[PDB]
Amino acid sequence: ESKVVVPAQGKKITLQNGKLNVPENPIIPYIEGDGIGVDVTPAMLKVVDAAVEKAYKGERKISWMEIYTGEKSTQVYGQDVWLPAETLDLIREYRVAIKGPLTTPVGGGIRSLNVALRQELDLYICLRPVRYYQGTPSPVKHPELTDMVIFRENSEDIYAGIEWKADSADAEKVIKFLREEMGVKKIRFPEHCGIGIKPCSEEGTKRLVRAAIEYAIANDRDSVTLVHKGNIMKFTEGAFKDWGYQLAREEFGGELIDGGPWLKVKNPNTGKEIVIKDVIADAFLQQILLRPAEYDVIACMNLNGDYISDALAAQVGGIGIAPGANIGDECALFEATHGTAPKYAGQDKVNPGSIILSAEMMLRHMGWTEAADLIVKGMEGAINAKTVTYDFERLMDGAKLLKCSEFGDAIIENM
Amino acid sequence: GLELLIAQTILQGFDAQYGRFLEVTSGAQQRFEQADWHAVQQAMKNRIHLYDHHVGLVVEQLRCITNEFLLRVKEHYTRLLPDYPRFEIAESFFNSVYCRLFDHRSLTPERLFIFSSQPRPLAKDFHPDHGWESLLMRVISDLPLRLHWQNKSRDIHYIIRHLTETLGPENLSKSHLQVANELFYRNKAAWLVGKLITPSGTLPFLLPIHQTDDGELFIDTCLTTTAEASIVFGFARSYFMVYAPLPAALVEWLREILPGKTTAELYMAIGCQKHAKTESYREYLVYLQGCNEQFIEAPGIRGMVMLVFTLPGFDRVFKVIKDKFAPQKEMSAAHVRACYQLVKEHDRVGRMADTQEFENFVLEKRHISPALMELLLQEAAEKITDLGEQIVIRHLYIERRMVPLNIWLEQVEGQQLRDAIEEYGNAIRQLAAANIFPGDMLFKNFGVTRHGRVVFYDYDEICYMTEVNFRDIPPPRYPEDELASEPWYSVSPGDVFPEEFRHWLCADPRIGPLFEEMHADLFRADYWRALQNRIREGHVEDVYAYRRRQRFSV
Ligand SMILES: Nc1ncnc2c1ncn2[C@@H]1O[C@H](COP(=O)(O)OP(=O)(O)OP(=O)(O)O)[C@@H](O)[C@H]1O
Ligand SMILES: Nc1ncnc2c1ncn2[C@@H]1O[C@H](COP(=O)(O)O)[C@@H](O)[C@H]1O
Ligand SMILES: [Mg+2]
Repeated sequence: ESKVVVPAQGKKITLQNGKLNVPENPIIPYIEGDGIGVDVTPAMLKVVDAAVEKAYKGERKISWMEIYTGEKSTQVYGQDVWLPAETLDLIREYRVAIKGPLTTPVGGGIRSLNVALRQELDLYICLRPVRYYQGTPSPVKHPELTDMVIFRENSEDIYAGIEWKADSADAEKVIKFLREEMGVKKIRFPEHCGIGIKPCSEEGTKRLVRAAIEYAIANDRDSVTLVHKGNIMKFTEGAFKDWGYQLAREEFGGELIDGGPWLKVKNPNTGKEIVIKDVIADAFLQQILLRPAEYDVIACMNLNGDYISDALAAQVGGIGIAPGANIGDECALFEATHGTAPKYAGQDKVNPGSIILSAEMMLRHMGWTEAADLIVKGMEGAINAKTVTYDFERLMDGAKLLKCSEFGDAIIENM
Repeated sequence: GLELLIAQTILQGFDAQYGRFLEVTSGAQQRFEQADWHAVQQAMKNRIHLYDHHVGLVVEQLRCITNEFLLRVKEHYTRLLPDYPRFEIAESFFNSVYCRLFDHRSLTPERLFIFSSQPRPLAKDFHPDHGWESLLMRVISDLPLRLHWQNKSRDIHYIIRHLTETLGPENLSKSHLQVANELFYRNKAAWLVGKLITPSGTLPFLLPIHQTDDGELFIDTCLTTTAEASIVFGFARSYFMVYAPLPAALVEWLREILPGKTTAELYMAIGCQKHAKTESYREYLVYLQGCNEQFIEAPGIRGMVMLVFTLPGFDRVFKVIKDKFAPQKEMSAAHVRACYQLVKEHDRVGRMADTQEFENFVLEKRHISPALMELLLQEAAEKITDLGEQIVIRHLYIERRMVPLNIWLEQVEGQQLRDAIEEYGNAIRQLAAANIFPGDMLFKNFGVTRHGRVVFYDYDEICYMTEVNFRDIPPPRYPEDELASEPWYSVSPGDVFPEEFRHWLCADPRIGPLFEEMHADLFRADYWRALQNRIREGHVEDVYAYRRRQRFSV
């Protein structure tokens, strides 16, 4: 059976009472990932270990345990075993894990492994922290003022995929029901008409806002901003705002600011105030270009979170070095967010920025905020110095070209 | 007084149906002569769907006549079966009527013919009295085919060259030939089927007659090995169009060749699929009585749409359609059945597995592994009902059990591995040329036969080659694109990208290079475009049920 060796001297991360007990000797599972995962994963392990050794003197150490998924999983488990049932089980059990890229499918017929892991492990939160790194090439004038954390709902909205083709009977049947049974007067063209359904629910909404407010508490963020299209879609996007504001009142004891919806929520640990605010989506996308500093932690629906994260990454020049995570009721999975770039795999050439920064997400999620900072210091140190991998080197001037492993060393040398 | 009427009404149905079956089969020569390959394809579909029209007709008749009992009829029907030449199929025909009348319920021995309950020569001998040079001339001349031959003497020169290599010039003078009276028709081939009677024993003798483009008929090869005939009459190949006024006599005759095939399988090959099914159940019941065994989940990778089980030592799998598919498979139950219907009508080219729809199939509770009972009860609850000591699976398929290509590849070294991947590519090529797109080319969806040939069995994602848009993967616009997780280009349903096939087909370090030397075309969109262009131009790719090397031309 199993071909994962559980490390002898490590110990399991435990969830009890809704709080994460992280032992000083934690076992962290890691998937190498397809293609360039082979170059970027070693680099991460070296840096994440280095940050822990320096920050905690050696009083802490991570027991790495390789689990499997994808092309490599084929090489150990058998021919067409791309996702072993134990991988899911080990991730559920050890609560926290990290992976390189898995092959995403072009073409509609085939099975995606990334989506398999998500829906399988029931990871309904897409977490995307965006900030600038001094020296990164950027299209904007002041990218340094951008330091946000996007809490994106991942189980509802138009992204659910509840849709019917035009002229499909099912569609005509659906349209029929709305038009005569529900009396819908606002479909301009009922013939040759596709239909999609947009569901937003209280239970689904509050998981996300709850998670985000906690994160603000845990990491000393200033505010949580609910982003929505309340002014047009009043019962989907508008309810998302209303429920989010209701949660901060009922569960976190938010006091009103000047009668306006805005709430002052008090951090239980520090005493410092966390502002709960809301802004319209189309406006927000302007507001992030013009005035990024105002914003901190952002909670929003599926479609909106996707749009905002893709725009924010562009502004800060970190499309190729964007960290990511997917969180559920019982575990968390930090991922590299780029593709597998099979073309380059094994040349130790690509930028490990993304996975390394998901490792910093991981470290902060373990409460080991100190060690996370040393990576941050390492990344901004090595970027400023212009000792970078090809993807940046070609764009910067007076830069030193380094291999993947080498850039990792540069990150370590600036800690 | 109806007792006899109903019984007579049913037998009238059988006489009717089999006569039509013979007529539809009689047109196999004229379809072949005129190269009407779309009618050849069409006749296969009609013969398959012929039996079911008459069963339906008889049932409606019986309903209009009838709008303990069944045993009166059963015995009446039994009484006119002696001195009736095709009693076996008549019993099966009887069964089909009861099964529709009672929606496949309460099927046991005395209510219907679940057990058997119970002239004109079909070949002629040929002896080399005046040498094989002339003997073969006489055989070829005795053929009713109304087209010309280019160099009969070439083909006759070939067949002796084979016969001399196969066995000694002393055995060949003492050996003789017993060829069957009819020609077995399939696709663009007319088959001569005979027996080779040697002092050392009796051997298969098979000559496929092919047709030059708007021209003569040539014998493409000569086959005399026990194992080669298996392939020709294979489960994965389409059924033969052969005129058989008495099939039971032909099944007995064919049995001397094809010694490994069961009665049912032998009936299948000639095109009596519904009777084959009756004999399939008896072969099942006989095996079941002969052993103490539990139904288990079949080896290999679990199904995301099909739940499949088997018996440890049994040569067939049972596939049932789950109540719920995996989240990523956006399919209706009706569509899978439609895919299965498609393959059953279609020409399989020895690359697709033959299935048998069974309604309300009965299993004993004690025969099921606890692991499977929970799996069946958990993933297929709607499909099953409880009957005390037994359960009823509403609907399942039965097909030949092979060994899954994903399993086989792990047990195979250098030389045999080279044979495996060759068989895969050729399988994919042959299927694509036969207007079929294999949805999940993944190895877990192909089986390996006793002969080492590769056959496809997942029909989750099947579709016609004419239905898909084959695309090249766009070159990157900017460097950024090389490292993105998602395409920047729009993708439609029906869009296929042969380039991406590499990731699932060339993961392993051994198999990749072999694909790269043997089947580079499978990963280029231009190859699938050329193929689909020919299917759109009406061209039908010839399939040889034999090695390409065996051909006379090489
Ligand atoms: N003819 C056969 N011989 C041996 N094993 C078989 C056969 N047919 C099916 N199986 C086994 O049953 C499994 C599931 O059946 P099948 O692959 O036909 O459909 P599926 O699994 O629903 O499709 P998918 O590959 O998309 O999940 C196979 O992976 C294999 O292990
Ligand atoms: N559920 C079943 N169990 C056993 N035999 C069956 C079942 N369904 C059909 N058959 C047999 O299969 C043959 C063809 O049946 P049908 O496909 O209904 O025409 C008949 O001889 C039937 O007796
Ligand atoms: Mg399968």
